[PDB]
Amino acid sequence: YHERRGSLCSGCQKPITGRCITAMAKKFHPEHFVCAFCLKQLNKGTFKEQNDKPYCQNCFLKLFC
Ligand SMILES: [Zn+2]
Ligand SMILES: [Zn+2]
Repeated sequence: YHERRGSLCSGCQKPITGRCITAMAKKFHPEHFVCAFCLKQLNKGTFKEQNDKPYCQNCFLKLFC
């Protein structure tokens, strides 16, 4: 069986069995947590956020700078 809950991946509304990203309290499957700009892919390890949405540090560095 998985863990106790699994945390729903914001966007999937389904538990995250395995690694899990935690944004503004919103979770995301480590593969569904993408940049709210290019939507290519994203990781809390080095992402950024603006207007309440994720953005790769390179993106934020491109949008915010
Ligand atoms: Zn998901
Ligand atoms: Zn991006």
